[PDB]
Amino acid sequence: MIQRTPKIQVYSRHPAENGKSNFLNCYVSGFHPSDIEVDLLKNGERIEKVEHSDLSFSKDWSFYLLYYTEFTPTEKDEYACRVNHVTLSQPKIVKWDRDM
Amino acid sequence: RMYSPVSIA
Amino acid sequence: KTTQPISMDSYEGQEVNITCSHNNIATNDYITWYQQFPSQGPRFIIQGYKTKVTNEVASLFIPADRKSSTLSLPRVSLSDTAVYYCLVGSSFNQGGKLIFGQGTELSVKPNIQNPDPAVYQLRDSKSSDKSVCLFTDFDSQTNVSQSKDSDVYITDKCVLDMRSMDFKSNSAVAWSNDFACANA
Amino acid sequence: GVSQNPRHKITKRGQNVTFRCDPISEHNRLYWYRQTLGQGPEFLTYFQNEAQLEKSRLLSDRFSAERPKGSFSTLEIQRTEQGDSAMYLCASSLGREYGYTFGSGTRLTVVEDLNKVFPPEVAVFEPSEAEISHTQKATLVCLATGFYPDHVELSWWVNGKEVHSGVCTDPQPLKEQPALNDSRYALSSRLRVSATFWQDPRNHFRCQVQFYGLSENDEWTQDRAKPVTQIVSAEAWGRAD
Amino acid sequence: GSHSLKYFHTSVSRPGRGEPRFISVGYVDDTQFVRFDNDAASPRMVPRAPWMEQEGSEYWDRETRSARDTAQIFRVNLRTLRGYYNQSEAGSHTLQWMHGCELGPDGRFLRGYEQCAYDGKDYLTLNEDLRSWTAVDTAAQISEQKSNDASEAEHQRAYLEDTCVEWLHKYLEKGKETLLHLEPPKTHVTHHPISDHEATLRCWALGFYPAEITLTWQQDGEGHTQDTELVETRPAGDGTFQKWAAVVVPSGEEQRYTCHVQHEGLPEPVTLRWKP
Repeated sequence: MIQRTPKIQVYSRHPAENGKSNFLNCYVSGFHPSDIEVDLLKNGERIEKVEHSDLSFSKDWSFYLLYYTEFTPTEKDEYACRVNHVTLSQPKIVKWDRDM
Repeated sequence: RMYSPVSIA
Repeated sequence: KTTQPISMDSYEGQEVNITCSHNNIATNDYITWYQQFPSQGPRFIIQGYKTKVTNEVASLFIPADRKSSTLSLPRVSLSDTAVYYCLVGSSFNQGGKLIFGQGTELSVKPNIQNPDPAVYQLRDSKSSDKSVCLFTDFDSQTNVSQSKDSDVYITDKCVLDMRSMDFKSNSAVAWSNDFACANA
Repeated sequence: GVSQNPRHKITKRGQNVTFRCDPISEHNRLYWYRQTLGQGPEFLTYFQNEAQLEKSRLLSDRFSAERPKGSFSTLEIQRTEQGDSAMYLCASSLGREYGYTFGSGTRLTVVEDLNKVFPPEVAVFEPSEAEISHTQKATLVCLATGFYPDHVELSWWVNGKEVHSGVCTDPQPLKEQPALNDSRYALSSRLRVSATFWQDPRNHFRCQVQFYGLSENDEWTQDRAKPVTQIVSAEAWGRAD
Repeated sequence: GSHSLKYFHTSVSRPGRGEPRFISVGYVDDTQFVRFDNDAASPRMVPRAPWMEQEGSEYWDRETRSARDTAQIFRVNLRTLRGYYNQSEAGSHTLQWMHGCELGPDGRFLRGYEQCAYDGKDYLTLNEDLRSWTAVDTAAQISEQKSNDASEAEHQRAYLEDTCVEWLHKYLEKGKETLLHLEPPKTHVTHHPISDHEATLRCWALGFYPAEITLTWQQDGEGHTQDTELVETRPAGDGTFQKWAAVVVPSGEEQRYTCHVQHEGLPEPVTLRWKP
């Protein structure tokens, strides 16, 4: 059986201007099998109203979802994406970086 | 418009 | 839309070939064929688009134009006596809902080895008054006639098969409930 | 796979009926067709699980279909007419196309009144000793005298075991009075065997005619014997005459 | 110019937690437009684009039919294979099924394909001719021989070369406002100093459709040029995409680096350089 480890990309919809409504995307790709846990964090705490796209997949049979949520970025407010999958030894957090 | 299988594995 | 011959004869071994009509066959239509044995409901035998397909049961030829399509049975046995339907649709728009023709009644009369056409008479074992006539061992070409008056009853022909020994007899039965045991 | 009950039904024209169909276990599509004599099946309605999808235009609103549990299906014909008399076929498939299997059917006859329904009488007519010499063979005939309607199964029973070699029943039967719409029918069968087999005195030959007719359910206020379902039969031992 | 109508089905078994999970998604080009999920107690094909919102009731009925048919077949195909590969009913397994047609820039039929994958590996794959298969396995070979009859009769052929193409043309016309609007990238270069000796130059493309794009960094003169980190194209979440390309360059040398962007929505391809 194939277990491919996920590829995570955290980013915002639009260029992060402090104090303006934006959207926080987490994009897990390249993973197998389909069962995957993905929470979005504010200051290490879990965000509750987190939507996701419909499970699709790629040419190579790798799954991909987009976990998204409206957020208002601030100078001093940490954001990041937590992903666990049979293929990870522990929940892997990736910090948001407005320059990536 | 999607395709339903006319065969099974 | 699907028109074919209404009925068809054949001899046992004589390879059978029913052909069907559907000028207005859609670009996207499938020639599919069903075989209904007497008493049981119909069952699938073959499907084609354009390539010649072959199976245990039969073959199927489809000419270039696509207007026609010919079902082909080999070494046709008694077994193979059935109604044969020709369908043209796509499961895709239809749903798998089938549209059936009137079909084609196939009959498989036997190659009577040594014809001996007698007309024997049987006494009933319990009530030895009443008696029936048995016209038996005729040549499969023979044209068994319906009746004259009301009170003289004549059955169609009937092939019986003595599997151990071989011999397949044709036989019909006649009776009156004044009546001779000939002239039938 | 595709089973149907009852396999035969009679009803007084005006009464209702409710056949059933059990499709192959996984098949999610179930279809109802309707075959009159020497025709081909007309589609009535099909299902996907419990969902009754399409449903033929011409189909009268006396006819209704049900697949409550998405398994077994019942067809119900209210206030029946002559025309309704047909073989009601059921089919199943795994989605469109794959596994498209039919049932043997439910044969329905609808009658103007139950007094038209008659069981058959059956006699066995022993072999011509004219034949025994000429052919070394011996043709037993069996004769279901006169019955209504054509809901009978004729079986041959040599030494208490059913036999198929040497047998031939009529393709289907004839009308004692072919004018009279609802004539009682008569049916013949043969059973050819070797001379010496018939002449063996310890061989037993039984012609058996199962007749589907009426049940406890059917009320019956005419003098004569109530023409219910039964196996009226007829025997004949081996002799050397 | 290049257009595709693809469809992606995922069946996933759930040992002793109810019957197997099934999901369809359909894409025109890079825009998902439909979805089925049997985990509704009345499962239906639903729209996932605004231009599918005013469709007939028969359209959705006919697609819900196709869908629940596929869920039920694949519910089987999971038991079938579990058998072929002699695996217990404890192991949860995956069937994935993919079928679509591709048109070229010049509008003509490029290729179609129908593809089966069990536990993340190819199983039954339809070939170029749309008539034969390449089964990966002794077990698959069984399922090949069971699928040959249908594809002889050009079941897959006629769907891909004709039906798929016909409906691809329909959907493009239905939603042309968005599907055939070439929204080009908003492109800016950002500067991130690493040390006194270096800085990262990052070239952004933002809010473009379709998702096809080329970000290439170039440097004037003969000197060395460190690998680009090219992040993989990613959705904004509003149906537009994002990509960036980043170079580590020596400090001062920064004005010699120029970033090129090709995309249909751009008349001629653009060059940027970090503007201090």
